[PDB]
Formats: sequence, C-alpha cells, structure tokens
Amino acid sequence: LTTLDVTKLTPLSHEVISRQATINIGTIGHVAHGKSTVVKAISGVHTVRFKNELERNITIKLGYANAKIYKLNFKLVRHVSFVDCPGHDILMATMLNGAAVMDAALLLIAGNESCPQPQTSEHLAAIEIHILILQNKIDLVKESQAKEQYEQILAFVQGTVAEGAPIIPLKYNIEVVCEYIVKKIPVPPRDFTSEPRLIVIRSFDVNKPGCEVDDLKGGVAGGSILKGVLKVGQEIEVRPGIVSKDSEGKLMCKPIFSKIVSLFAEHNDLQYAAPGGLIGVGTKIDPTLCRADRMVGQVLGAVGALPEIFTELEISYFLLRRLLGVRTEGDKKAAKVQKLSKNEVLMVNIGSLSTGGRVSAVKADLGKIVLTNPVCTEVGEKIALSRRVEKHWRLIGWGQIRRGVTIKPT
Amino acid sequence: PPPLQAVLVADSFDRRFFPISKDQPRVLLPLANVALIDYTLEFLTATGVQETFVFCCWKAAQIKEHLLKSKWCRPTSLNVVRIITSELYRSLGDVLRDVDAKALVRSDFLLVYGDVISNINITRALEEHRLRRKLEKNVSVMTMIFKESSPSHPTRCHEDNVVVAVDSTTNRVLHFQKTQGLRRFAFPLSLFQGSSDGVEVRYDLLDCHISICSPQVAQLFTDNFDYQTRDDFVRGLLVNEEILGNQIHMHVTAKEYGARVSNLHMYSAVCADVIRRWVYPLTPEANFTDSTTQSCTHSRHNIYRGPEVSLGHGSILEENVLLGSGTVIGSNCFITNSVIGPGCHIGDNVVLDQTYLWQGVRVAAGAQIHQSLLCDNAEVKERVTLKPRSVLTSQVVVGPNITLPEGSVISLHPPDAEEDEDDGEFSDIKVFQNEVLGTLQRGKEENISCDNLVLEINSLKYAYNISLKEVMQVLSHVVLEFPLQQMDSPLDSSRYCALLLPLLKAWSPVFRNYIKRAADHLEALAAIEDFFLEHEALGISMAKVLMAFYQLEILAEETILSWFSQRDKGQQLRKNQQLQRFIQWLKEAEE
Repeated sequence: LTTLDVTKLTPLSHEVISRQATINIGTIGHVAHGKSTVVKAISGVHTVRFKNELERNITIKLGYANAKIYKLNFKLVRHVSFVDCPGHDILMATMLNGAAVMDAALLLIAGNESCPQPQTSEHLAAIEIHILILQNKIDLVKESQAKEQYEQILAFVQGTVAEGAPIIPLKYNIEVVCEYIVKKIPVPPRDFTSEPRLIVIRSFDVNKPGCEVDDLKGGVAGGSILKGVLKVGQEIEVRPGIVSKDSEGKLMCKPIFSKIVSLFAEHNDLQYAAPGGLIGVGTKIDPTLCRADRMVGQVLGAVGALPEIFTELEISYFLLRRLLGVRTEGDKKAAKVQKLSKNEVLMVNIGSLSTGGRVSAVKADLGKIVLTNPVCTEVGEKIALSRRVEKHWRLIGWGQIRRGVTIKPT
Repeated sequence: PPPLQAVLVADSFDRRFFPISKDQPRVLLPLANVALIDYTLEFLTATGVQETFVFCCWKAAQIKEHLLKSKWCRPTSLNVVRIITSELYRSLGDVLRDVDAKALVRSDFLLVYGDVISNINITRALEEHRLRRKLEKNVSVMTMIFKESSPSHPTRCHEDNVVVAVDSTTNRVLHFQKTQGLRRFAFPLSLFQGSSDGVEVRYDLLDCHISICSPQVAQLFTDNFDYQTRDDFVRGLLVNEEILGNQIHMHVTAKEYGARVSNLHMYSAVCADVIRRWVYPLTPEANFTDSTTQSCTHSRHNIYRGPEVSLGHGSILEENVLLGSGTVIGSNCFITNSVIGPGCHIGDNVVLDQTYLWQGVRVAAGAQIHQSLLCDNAEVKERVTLKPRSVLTSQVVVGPNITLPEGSVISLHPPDAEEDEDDGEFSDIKVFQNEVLGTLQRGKEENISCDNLVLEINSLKYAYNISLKEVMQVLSHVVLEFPLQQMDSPLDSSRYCALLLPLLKAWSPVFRNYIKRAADHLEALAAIEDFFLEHEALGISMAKVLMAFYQLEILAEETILSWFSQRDKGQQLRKNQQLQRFIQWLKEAEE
C-alpha cells in the first residue's frame, strides 16, 4: 500500500515518499494513434479510469499516462507521466509559452520509412526546446533493420544541430528503452515552495442521477499544478470564476473560493500534491456551477494569484513566413502563413490554457485582440498564436503581452 | 419530455439592407404592414413554443419598444418571451456561445432567424428527431427543415441556392453546399464508401433556415469558437466525419410554406406569396397581431381593403392589393399587385404595379411606379416615372421632371445610396534555395530576429532533409546571390563590397550558426571560390569579401590559406596578387 503522509517541508523531485507522479514527460511522434500500444505496454491499459463524461474536445486536449518504472520484489526508481495528444501544433504551442511541458521527450518514430511526418515531428521538437528517439518497426528483416538504423542515424546526424543525439533500436526492447530513459532522465527544477497554481483542463461531477438527499459530492475539477505544492484542506480560488454579461454593460467576472476537500490522482493521492500530473481537486463548489467540462479554461489559485482578468490584450505580433517544418509537395499556397488579417478568430495558448480572440486592429507592431472569454494568465507571458489551416489548428507565430483592459468584479 | 423552447435571433449579421438598415432594423420592416418579428413570433406560437428568447444587438432599443407593446408581451400570451441585449454580438456563433454560457436551453430548442415567414407545424419532425436521438443515444445533433420546390421558382434566388446529398433511407445528411455562380458540382468519394445501399442528391430543397437543435450544438459552437454561421457549423461538422461523427439529419415538408427574407428580391417574392394566401392562415385579414389599424376585409381577386379607404372615382384595383387604414386614393388610379401602407395619400391618374408603399407615403398625380419600394414618409412630385427595382429611403422627396433609372437607390445619407436625397432630382534543392532566398529576403525587409531566421533555416532544411554541407553551400550561394541581388547591374567591385557590409553584419550570427565545423569552413571557402567565378564582376572584389570571413570568424585564416595553398582557372584566379594581398595582410596581422 501507499506510504504517504502529511509531513513535508522541501519536496524532492526524486523522493520516494510520493511515488505517484514526479515529472511530466511527453511522447511526440508520427505514430498516428500508434503510440497507444507502446504506452499501454509500458505502464498499463486502463490504469486511469475514475471519471468519464461526454467528450468535449478530444483532439484539442492533452492526455497524461503515468508510468512507474520499477527495477532492481523490486523497487520503483521513478514514476513519471507520459503525455501525447493528436496534433503536434497544440503541444508545441503549449510548450513554447513558458516551461513545465514534456520534460522528457520520447520519439516513437517508425523505422519503416523516412516520410515528411518524421521531419515535421523533429522540427516541432526542435522548436519546442533532451529527446529520445525509438524505432518501432519490429518484425522485419535483420538487414532491413540495419539499413533503417543507418538511415535513422543519418537523420539524427542531420538533426544534431538542434536535437539529434538519440539511441534506440515483444516488449524486451521496450523494457530496455524504459531502463535507458530512467538512467538518462534528468531531474527538472520545479518550485515546490511558491504559492499554489493550477490550470484546470477537465471539470467533472461524479454525482450520478438519482443521488441521495445529502450525499451530493460535487466540484471535482481536474488539471495540472503549475507552481507550488497543493495541500488538501487549503482554500483554493478560481481565477476565471463566473463571468456574466447580464448587467447590460461590461461583463462581471466574480471569482469562486472553496475549501479543497480532497485531491485525487489516478490512484488515491495524498493530502499534499506534487506538480506534473493530471490531478483532481474536489472542493465545496456547487455541481451546477461546474458541469461536465463546464469549468474548463480556468486557473485555480490559493491566495489570489497575480493573474488578473482581462477583456482585450495587446500582443507583439510576430509570425513565421512559411509553415514551420511543413511544406506540401504541391505547395499551392497551402503552406503559406498569410498575414494577420483583421476580424480573424484564433486561439492564444498560454501554458495549457487556450483562449479565443479576434484581431480587432494591428499595424505591424501590436495587435489589440479582444478575447472570447475573460482570462487571467499573466502580464508578460510569451503568448503563442495559432490558426486553423484546414480542420487542424496550427501555430502561426508568437508574441508578448504588453497591456490591455482588465476587470475585477466583487 | 421537457417543455419546448426556441431561440430567435433578431439581427442578421450581414449588410444586405443599406441604406434601409441604416435607420431601421431589418427585423422591424413591415412586410404587409406587419413586422417580420411579428410573423416569426406568430409562427413560433402556432407550433407550440412556450418559451422564446430574442437576441438583439443592432438598434435593440427600437425592437424592445415595439415588442413590449406587441400581443406576445401581454401577460395572457402562452409564449414567454425573454429579451437579451448585448453589443458584443458579431455573429450567430457568438449568440450560441452566449446561450451555452448562460445555459438557458434545456434540450431540443429551435434555431431560426427573425425574418422567417412560415406556417409549418414541426410536431412530426420533432417526434422523428426525438426518436432518432433515443435510439441512437445522442449522436444526431441537428435536424434541418427543408421544403420541396422547383429550382425555377422566384424564391430560389441565386444567393441562397443550396445542393444537398443525403441517404434516402434515414434522411441522414451526407453533404451540403452552396451553388452561387457554380456551373458544376463536386462530391467526395466518401459519401459512397459508407452508405453502399444508396445515395440521393437533391437540388429541389428550399432553405427554410429553421433547425431543431440540441444543447450539443451550443457545446460544439463554444468548442470551435471560430464558427460564425450555421453553414460554417454544418460544413465543419461534415468535413470532420471520422471523429465526433454527430451526424446531421433533415426533414422534408411539402404541404407547408416557409422562407426567410434575405434581400429585396426575396422580400418582394415573399410579399407576393403572402398576399396570395400562400401562408394561410397567416393572411392579412386574420389580424393575428390584433390591432385596430391593421384590420381589413377580403374581397374578390385577393383585394384587401382597410377601414375608411375612401376610394376615388373610376379607379381600378386589379388583383393582389392591400390597402392600409386611413389611405386616400384619387380618381382613375390603377394599382395592381401592390401593397399600400396605412395613412398614404395618392394622386390622380397614377399607375402602381408591384410597388410597396409604407406608412406615410404621399404620391402626386401622374406618377408611374413599377417594381419599386418606398420607405416611410417618402414623397413623389408631379410626373415622376420610376423604373423597376427602384428604392426610396425614409422621408426622401423626389422632385418633378425626372425618370429614375432601373438601379435607382437614393437616401438622405450621401455615401450609402447611389445618390443623395433632396427636394430636387438632379444634384529540387533550387526550390529549397528559392525558399531560403525568399525567407532571407522577407527577413531582411522585416528586420526579423536572428533566432527566427535560424529556426526557419533549420525548419526548411529539416523538411527538405538536405545535408548541412550541401545546405552550407546552398546558404553560401544564396548569401552570395543575396549580396549580388542588392544591385541591379552595376558590375562593379564597390557595389558588391558595399552591399555585403550590412548583409554580413547582422546575418553573421546566422552565418556562424550555419557553418561551425572545420569541414564546413573548408566548404565555405570552396563555395566562396565558386562564388568568385560565378560572380566574375565581384570575383576580384572577393579579395575584400574573403577578409569578412576572417573578420567575423566565419572561415578560418588557416582554412583560407590552405584553400589558397591547394590548387585551373580557380587556382589561377586565387594566384592573383589581389587575393595574395588579402592573405598577406591577414597573416601579417595574425602574426
């Protein structure tokens, strides 16, 4: 059983006290829903099944996969989480907006061909930044395997300018790769002493239909802790809160304060919480206020974090000319990032929080975009800008937050 | 079964009614002396809607004032109306996102614009949609309402023509697109790969712009916030068929009528249909919006006469004429297929054909009016002839002795109308190199960051999967071409040297990032040596350019000396004293 407690002063990244989730690792590759088999064989099939509802944005939500690497009746050396979502553009936008995203990179590249998909994956990995490639072409000819290894070595030599120094080759090879990763997994610096800060990526309410008179447990939001350490029983605050425009004028965004009743991981998480995982905080919030995925796009703070609610923000427009790492064979203006036209709707993804906005005005220096919903992230965070080419939102450029119009409702 | 609800957008997010919309909301225009909002509210009340939400953004004050006096706002009405105002609204997508934010709807609401004229009972379609939802467990999210019609009908204007492809067995929509200006239509193979039983392509459907929706519609709208219109929503849902299928269905009705007022042509078509009892029982004399002024009596050949019309002597009303209360008609007039608002005054010997006169329109004698609309209080002087499709804005007065052209649209506002109003009438690797050259040229003009150029170079090289040594030669050739491309045709050593100064200053970090290895430094000299031959005008000038490699530590002096030591035309050119002088100057400075 777990050996957790409620006694800790300076948390350690490699401490065995928690043994639940230490570092969030990403798995980026062109597997195209083929990395699921590798992830399952690494950790488990359905180890995380505690709350499911009608999926809201399956293709625009990152999914974690905890994995406790145990070796030596054995001992767990480390317990990390694997993150892999469909669409490398969203992951790259999330990564290039600060830090604490895919601390360890695993590339489950195919060892059969060297098509443009591996090149795009390598370009995305380079733009996001330690990476570890892998050859998934099992059950093939030994000479063909050697030829594919030589081709992958050539590609790695080409990519060594940015990141091209990996080494890899029915789960024996998978176990060897896991052991090598555990050996080479650098410890990342995470601040456990700062004020609590989390981003909610999935809101839930486990109260099934026809509940009891008083047995009404509600307010179990889910997300990832950005900075600090969260303890059960603390008074958490929702930075976004309830935003209502019924005042026949400027919208009023009143935050919500609730005592953190419990904190649960895929397993039974301790009272204290460690950053780098998709943990859920259940508080004294009304289930109506947080319906199925209703409270998404919110920031949970302890003492009212510095992130202030904003309505319109001025960004420093800076986009890429062509498509980063992507170039169609026809190239019939498809892989050509057009100029930032006015009245164009696009999302800015700060960390894991993605908000929508239209470019009301911009002249070569700073676009004043009025956000879709009020947001509270930071005052100078590097905000990315992504636009949908065709049914797939992709990064268009970067910018910096300078000023804007803020609101503070009580 | 929860009570039925309906959302009623009271603003068309499109400027198709300038200059009429500039001083009056489209939803408040009088079709048959009755506002379009009254028509759509009556249609909603008839089909059993018990709760209606109206969203108004443009000129919401007038809509509020007019609606609060309507029958539906009376306490006795079974249709509970809630009025929402928000200036932030810019598209229907924003309206649905707001609906989802406030969560007014519970399940299975109605989406319809505020300018829809209909008498459709959608009980059958609603029951079919609920049964499909129950059996398929929340897959279907939308049920359109479409009416069979021949493509030649006037209602099917070229702006709103639509072609659809559906499965005839379950009314499961498979493809949907517009047909404005297209001489041919395209259909993806996917439609046939799934439903091998059969597919039916339909072009006889008229878009009623009425949909039986679900809260999932609002959820998707607030998810894909880029969606702006219902057409965008359906196209986005259909293109991404593999994930979150959420198939859309439809129901066809033939014994009912329904159409939205999009433009003046469609407005005239709908008015002609309404006058001809095509929207029964939404006939003018029914007085569904119960008011003293709008009461009228029906007679032969669809002639509707209000109270105290006071018809002149010898005037002839042929057919499809609606006369407002308090109107005055002169002698020997002839009005056919036209609607005249209350309180109008008409001169003598006039001829009105398919025109529409709103409240307060006064017309002098001798005027010929055909296929034209006259807004409120517009006045026409003596002997004025109006060609078809003419438009007169509110309070516009037209003087005598004028024959307005066909496209005549005039208003008090100068720039909106075609004329102002007043008392008068008159007054392989090469492609990668080309992309590198294009990116470098774009970066040069845009003052791009050094990191941005480095990332673009790495991204372009990785996509092309070109070798760094080949890229370095390509980069050096492009860099040499870029300094060469600075001038048009100077063919002078000073032009190349001066241009390469600023070029190699800021881009030195890019050059340093490009070439780092010793073999790259030797290759850079080889590219520079080939650059001198390919740039024979600047080939002699390359002696000073070669020093820039040592000045910025791009190519090592030893590598350059080894390049000169190793020997041909290139060896002979490198043997020149100009190249030797640079070698001696750098070596002496080095030591």
